[PDB]
Amino acid sequence: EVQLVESGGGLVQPGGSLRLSCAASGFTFSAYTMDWVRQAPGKGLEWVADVNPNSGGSIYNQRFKGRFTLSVDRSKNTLYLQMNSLRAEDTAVYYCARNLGPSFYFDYWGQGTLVTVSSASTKGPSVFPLAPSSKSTSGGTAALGCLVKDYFPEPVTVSWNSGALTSGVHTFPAVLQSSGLYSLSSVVTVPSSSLGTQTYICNVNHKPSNTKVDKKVEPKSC
Amino acid sequence: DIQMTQSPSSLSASVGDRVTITCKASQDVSIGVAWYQQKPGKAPKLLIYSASYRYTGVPSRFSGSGSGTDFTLTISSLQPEDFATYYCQQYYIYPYTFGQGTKVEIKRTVAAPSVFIFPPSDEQLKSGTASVVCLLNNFYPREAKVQWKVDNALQSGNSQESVTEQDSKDSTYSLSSTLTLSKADYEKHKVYACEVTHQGLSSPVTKSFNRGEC
Amino acid sequence: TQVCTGTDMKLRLPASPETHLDMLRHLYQGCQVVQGNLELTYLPTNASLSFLQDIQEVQGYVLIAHNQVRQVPLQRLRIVRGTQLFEDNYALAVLDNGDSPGGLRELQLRSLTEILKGGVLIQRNPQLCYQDTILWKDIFHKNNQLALTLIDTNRSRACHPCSPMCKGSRCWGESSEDCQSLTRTVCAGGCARCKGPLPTDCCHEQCAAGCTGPKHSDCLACLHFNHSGICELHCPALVTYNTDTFESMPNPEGRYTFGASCVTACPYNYLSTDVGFCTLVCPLHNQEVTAEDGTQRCEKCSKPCARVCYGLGMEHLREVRAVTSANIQEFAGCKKIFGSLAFLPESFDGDPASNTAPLQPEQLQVFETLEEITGYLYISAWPDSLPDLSVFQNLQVIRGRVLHNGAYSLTLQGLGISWLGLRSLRELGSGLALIHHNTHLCFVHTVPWDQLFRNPHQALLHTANRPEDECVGEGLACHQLCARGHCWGPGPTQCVNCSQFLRGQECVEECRVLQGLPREYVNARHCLPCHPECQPQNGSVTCFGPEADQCVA
Repeated sequence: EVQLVESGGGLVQPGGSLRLSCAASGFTFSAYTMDWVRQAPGKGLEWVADVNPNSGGSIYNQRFKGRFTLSVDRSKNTLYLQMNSLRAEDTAVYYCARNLGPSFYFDYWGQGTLVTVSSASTKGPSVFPLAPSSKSTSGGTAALGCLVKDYFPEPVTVSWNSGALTSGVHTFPAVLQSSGLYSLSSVVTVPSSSLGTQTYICNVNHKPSNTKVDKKVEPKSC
Repeated sequence: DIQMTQSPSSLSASVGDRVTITCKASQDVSIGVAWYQQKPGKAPKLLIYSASYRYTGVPSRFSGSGSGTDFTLTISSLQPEDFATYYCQQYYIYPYTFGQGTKVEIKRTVAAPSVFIFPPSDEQLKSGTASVVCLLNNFYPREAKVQWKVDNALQSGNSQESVTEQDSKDSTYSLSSTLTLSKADYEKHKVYACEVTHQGLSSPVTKSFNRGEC
Repeated sequence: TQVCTGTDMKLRLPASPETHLDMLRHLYQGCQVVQGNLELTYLPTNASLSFLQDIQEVQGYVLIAHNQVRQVPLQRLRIVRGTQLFEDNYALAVLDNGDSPGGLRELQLRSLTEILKGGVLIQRNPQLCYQDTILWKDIFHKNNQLALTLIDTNRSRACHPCSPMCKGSRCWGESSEDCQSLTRTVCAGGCARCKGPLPTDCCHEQCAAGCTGPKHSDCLACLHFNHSGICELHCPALVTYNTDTFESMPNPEGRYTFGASCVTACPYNYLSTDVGFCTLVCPLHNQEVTAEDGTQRCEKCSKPCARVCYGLGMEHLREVRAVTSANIQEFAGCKKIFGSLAFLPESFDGDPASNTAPLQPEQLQVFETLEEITGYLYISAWPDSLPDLSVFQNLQVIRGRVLHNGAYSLTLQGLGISWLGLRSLRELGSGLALIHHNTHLCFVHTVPWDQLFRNPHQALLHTANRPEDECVGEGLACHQLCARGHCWGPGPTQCVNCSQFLRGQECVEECRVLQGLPREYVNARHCLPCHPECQPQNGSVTCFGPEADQCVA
């Protein structure tokens, strides 16, 4: 079976350089034309370049020619993609597809390694509780949650009462702010009859930052 | 460069209906058009090549058509597995450009959200900034406009939204509008409110929040 | 021809042990590069192996097992690549070589310097000396982390010390000319290969096994590709680009990739691809077509590929070993078969494991339209009610891209057929032919076996057949009406090349034009009956053609 695995993804400063690899297997390497495609987060697809295993003649895109550099290593069925002078627009997932015949359509895409570029450093998430208001009852149901703020980089995993409560939890996708830092909200709906009885804790886990700060959620004394 | 445009950019349909998606180019790409499919988070897969031929290993519920500048991807019968984004692409001439995407999602009836307002915490007054949340929950369809107000006047350029993915149990969305202004800008007004308008709401409910008794 | 396809046969026993040394010689004679595996198995003690003196490069692995020969003359072999390995781990395998006593005595690989990928396996050799005195790390590539040494040192005889004139003790033989040329562990600096200790003596980055100078056109072997003496990294492209508009313009210096060398065109039996690769099978959404001259080419197709038939080893039959009654219906009306065709003993009788019906002799009529096989043909069993292979009359060419046991393209074993059966077989693209151990088999030496082959490495191996003296003394001796005594079997049919005239599929004499009820017209010595319903004649040509206007009235 044909399967492709990418590598080389990570986080670099603007202007930094990376080199993505894409190892192939399950088919004759020197028989098909190999490609790289990218997709910006929440955006469409954009073909990047084109390499030939036998001759090495690479076909780039006009918006990428000069910055990127393709290579082929038939000794280990590996592709190389040298990215130079990365700007803030080069944050996306980089696929690795292949041509059937050298007409530019794809059938067997890779996995989609992620490349992100930003000048923000690593900062822990500052968890901020949202206490339910005195008028937060919708008819017998209330809401509460915590707020992670100014954390980098993605992702962060949030848990309630050590994972015991998972019915009614809504974790919102992270949204990038104007300051270059991420922030998402996690909330859960609880019936209003049990508010001063359950001790609610939000468990935010930041793996790149090694943070395990917990913050209790108590109703506000309005 | 060729602009590869799909229409519509979003579509809702029930299992068993007929789905029609149209793609259009700005140049003669008569039979150099393919089609793809991307579920959220996984890599795309080929469906149609030469705009009328299926790829090996693809079900028979797919029939491309159209030549010249008009193209169409059609599914005769829907199954709970093909709810994803469908792209169109041209390879007839350099450069090779994909479309913008077409999202096909399950349809159900209209559901009204539960609007909420959250006073900002106390540990963040000393930080320097303030944040107020306008939580929505369990609404459908996805379209919903949320705007804030500072005692008389709507704000702009300071509210970032976030909507979760679809739900596999009740198929409703959740929206959270996060106002962001500094603490110095916070301790000078009294009423902070956010306005929520939805198709399923006959009245534009508003959740007023008071900077005083809290 | 210096490009010879190797054999694919492991420790498995040969088909015919008598015609085995005659199979190795007819395949590695006058060859320098082996596009496959070099396997030297089951050789008698007094066998002569002087035909292996000119082997230099091996693409696959080297297998030397189950031999009693005292010396293997492979003294001029430099690089073994290792594209495919033995047990997916080894590139050189010397096993079970033992019984004045017989067995292998010395390795005798004096120029081995580069193993790109794989390992070495030497086990169970009692008469082999000097097997553990070689610094095998030098011969292994710099980019080879798979280099594992598995050397057995159980010896039944006492060894001699290496020649004193050798610097250290790394020798492949007792004579003075048997030292080892250290190449990689003596280099100065970051030189992968060097002909000496001086940095100026370092080899080019494209040198594989060594160099005779500092240039890039004198490497002992080309690491990536051989561009007519230039060790390059890629073959020149078949097309050039405007690099601004990126248009396609053909390049007069376009070369094709064929193993480890750049070629102007793919070989006779291979296929050329638009990407620039000499293939034996076209890639996906490609198609195999014949050019105007008659060469083979893999060419693209916008429309989906036409439905083609597949044999053993191909798309959905990669593991079937013989044609049973389950897959016999697949080859229905196939004018071409992509793959091989094998008939094992377990084909014409049912398998107890499953509910497989046996092959009835009347089921084999589906092959009465087959005209081309891209693989081998292997018939080791045949019904006794069928006297020959007359079901393959229309089989014209056996290309032999896939070879049974890696060497044979047409094998018949224990059939008991009458003469041959194969009428219209006119071309064997590659691989030898092995027709042996058939007791009732006449008409073997009377086949134009030189007019069917296509390269000097093809031959015919036959033994233990019906004696020729008994064949001639029965009245079966290529009925004289066949031209130049080339016949396929008894009868007016089975003439390879007709002498006077044809009437259908049988060789005949002067047509019945002047004294036949149907009046005929001779077109290239072909009697063809036409009904003369215009004017009954008694000795004159009636019709010029089959149309009504050409008729006499």
